[PDB]
Amino acid sequence: PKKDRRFRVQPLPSLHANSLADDTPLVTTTRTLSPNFRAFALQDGGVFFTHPSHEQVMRVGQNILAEETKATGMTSMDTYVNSRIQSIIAENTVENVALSHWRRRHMWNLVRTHGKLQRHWGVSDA
Amino acid sequence: KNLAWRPKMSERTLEQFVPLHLAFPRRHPNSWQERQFHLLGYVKWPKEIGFYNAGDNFELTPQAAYRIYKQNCDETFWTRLHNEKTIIHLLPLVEQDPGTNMVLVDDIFRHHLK
Amino acid sequence: QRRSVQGTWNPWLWNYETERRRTEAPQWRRKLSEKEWDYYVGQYSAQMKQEE
Amino acid sequence: PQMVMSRDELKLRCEYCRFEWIHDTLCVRCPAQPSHDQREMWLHSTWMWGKQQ
Amino acid sequence: ISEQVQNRVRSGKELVGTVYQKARRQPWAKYNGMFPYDYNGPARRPAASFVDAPTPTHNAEVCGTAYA
Amino acid sequence: ANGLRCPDALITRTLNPLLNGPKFAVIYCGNHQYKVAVGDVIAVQRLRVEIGSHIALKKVLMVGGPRFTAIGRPLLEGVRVTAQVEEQKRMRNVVSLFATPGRRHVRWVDAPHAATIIRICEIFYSPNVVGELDKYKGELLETFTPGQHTNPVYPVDDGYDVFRKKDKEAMENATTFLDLL
Amino acid sequence: PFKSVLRRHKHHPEGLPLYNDMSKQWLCREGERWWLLDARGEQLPRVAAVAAQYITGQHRPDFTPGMITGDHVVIVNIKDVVMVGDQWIRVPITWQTAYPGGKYRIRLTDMYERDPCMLMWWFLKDEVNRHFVRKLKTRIAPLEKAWLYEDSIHPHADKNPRPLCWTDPEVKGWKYRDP
Amino acid sequence: VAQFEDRPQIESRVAALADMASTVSFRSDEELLRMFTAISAPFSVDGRGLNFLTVKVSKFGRPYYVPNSLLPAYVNLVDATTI
Ligand SMILES: [Zn+2]
Repeated sequence: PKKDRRFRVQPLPSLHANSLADDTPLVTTTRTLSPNFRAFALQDGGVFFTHPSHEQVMRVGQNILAEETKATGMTSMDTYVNSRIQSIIAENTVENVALSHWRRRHMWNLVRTHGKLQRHWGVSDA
Repeated sequence: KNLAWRPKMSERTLEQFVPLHLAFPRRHPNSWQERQFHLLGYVKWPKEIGFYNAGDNFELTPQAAYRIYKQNCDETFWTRLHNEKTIIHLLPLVEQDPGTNMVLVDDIFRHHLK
Repeated sequence: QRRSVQGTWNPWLWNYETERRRTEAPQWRRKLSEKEWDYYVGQYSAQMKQEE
Repeated sequence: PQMVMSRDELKLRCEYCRFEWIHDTLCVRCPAQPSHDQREMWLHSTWMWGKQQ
Repeated sequence: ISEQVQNRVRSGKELVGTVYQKARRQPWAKYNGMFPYDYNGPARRPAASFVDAPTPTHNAEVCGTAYA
Repeated sequence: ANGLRCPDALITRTLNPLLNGPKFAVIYCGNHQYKVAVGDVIAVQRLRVEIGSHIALKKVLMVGGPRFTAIGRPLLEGVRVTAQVEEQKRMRNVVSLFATPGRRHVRWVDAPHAATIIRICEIFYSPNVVGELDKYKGELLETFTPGQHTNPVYPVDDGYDVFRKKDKEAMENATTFLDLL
Repeated sequence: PFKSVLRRHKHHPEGLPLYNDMSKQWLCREGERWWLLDARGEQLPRVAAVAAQYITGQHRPDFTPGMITGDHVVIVNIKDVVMVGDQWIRVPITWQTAYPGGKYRIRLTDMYERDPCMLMWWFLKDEVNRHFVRKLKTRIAPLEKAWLYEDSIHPHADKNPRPLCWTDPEVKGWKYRDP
Repeated sequence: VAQFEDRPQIESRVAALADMASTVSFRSDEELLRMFTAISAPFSVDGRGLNFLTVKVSKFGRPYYVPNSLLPAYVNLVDATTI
């Protein structure tokens, strides 16, 4: 017999017995974007939800981030995060290469050396 | 034999160092604070009515206290100390506007005297 | 092959949401109306009365 | 001091004898005639879990 | 309530007004040990509720520090 | 796609542009549920169907776009999911080997898992909507207006709880846009 | 063989790598966010659990066991962390050194004397090892994503740690059950 | 700077640095600019900045790498600058 190593779900707030009564679902989700999910009733008995798209939700996130960072300014992490929200809203594709790669290859723009060997945007035969 | 962990001292010597009345690494979590507030029969009041100020003391608001008076003027349990306590509660109002709060003090005064 | 029509979950889409309440809050610090004054002072005087 | 089996087996033998608490362990102390001292037998004042059950 | 009852009832057992105080303060002498509510938490009592309170007009307005 | 249909006109003109663009479906097939896109390829358990045939799939659990989501209680009507049988083949062998330590008996059981490999062509959806549905209070809302939130949503700070953990103040006061306008 | 015999060791001067700075197939730092966990008043073990799951990467929907992607948790105020009742005085910390005399039985109070930080590190160790033991890289790599600061002063202002708002659902105090 | 460039050998590099780290406070601003210019010569942004490696120590299982005297030379330059 071995100790069980499968992953355990986190404990969840205990009910006050109000949940036992019918017409009161025991899932409580009342959240920021909640009012935007509009419920419609199909003829089937199924439902129909109307929701804002991916980039709209992320744009809302971006607005909240900018609005919290207007006061104290934007920290480096905030910078990187805003950059990524801004990229993933406009994505149109999938990104398979590390974000740092472009910076690592373009580092020569940042740190300039002496002018004997100094590298420019054109180099050869000059 | 690390001596930072298992020092060379007997347990007889060392058992005086075991804290049995322990103070700082506290035993009461935050989640309990509210619960132990409720079992003592205390009630949360809105800011007008009163509050627990910097020394964690429950101070009753002036203009709140005067209303408690004007409800309880003639009550059987209302003793003569309650009157002077009410008046004591009215003092900052007495200073910052003496014209309209000395009338209150005089109301309590006349009512007490009768 | 793997495909998302709406989009893939990224850590930042649901991040900036906070928990909300169904019906609006009876704020602790608020200017009490007159009916409110009377009711609350009624309550305090009630418990003070039974105690004393 | 002699260790009684439980609290019921604990009696006050003299005029000056008292009930006292040794850290949640009930005991009897006489400032005169110390041979009258009685402890309720119970856990040590300092015990860990693996060390003492 | 009980301590107020102890105060306003007559002094037959113990000294009032005197500086002696026959029963001396001995916090260290008392029980040192943990009760089950020291582990499992303070016992649950019904949350103190306000029935039929009038609706909060001026819920948007902030209370001024009432020192005035 | 034949468009959504309702006895109310405003709701129809509102949700008409909502159904345009790529749709994903959730499909029950041979006790396996599938997330299904337009150009996606699935391997379902073996269907008896000629190769290169043209198939509609009956059991459809959920259909959604970038914009709308239709959650079928147990199943949906109106959904047209048209796929195309591409292959029928047995997939990579799972060799099971059974040997009892006491007995000299060894059993080699090959399980190539037979499968029908399916490419998908269309996903069309044409619901019949009854009305707007109030979700906090259970009702069918009679009148529909897009501009007003069906259920407005309120922030949590009473001031009543001292030990309520404070998330940053811009997260706690944030009001969300009107989507249907 | 695949995994080499010549292995990086603690006595070997090359030293032991830090997984935060390491670049490896199973280490993804791109999509992480920084959290701030105030430990005032919260029970040590619970804090250990929550921190363990943000750190491990289990709080994400896309979490995969072999792919270690965590969030950095800055655990502030280790000194104010509350252990219920007699437990500070009664809860053991046991380890066995391989040498004559294989028992160190050491009270929480003593560990708290030496470092408060080591207590949180200990219970983090436990809550991470509860699901990952059998591979060293899966045990050790998450733990470096904890930043344990025993009061309200931390270097990390630049990462803008978002206050992690968490209330423990468990009503009763923590219970030491270890065979 | 002349000693640094004209005799490229390791010991003259160290010998240059030990002098120009002794004298940091006792020179002006531009005199420092020519210094750092002269010193920044054998460095490529792409390349590892400070690695000067001489001895491979195979003593243990995985080979150890030992630098030469240039490392603490440059570092001593930076610490003098710090003072
Ligand atoms: Zn005796």
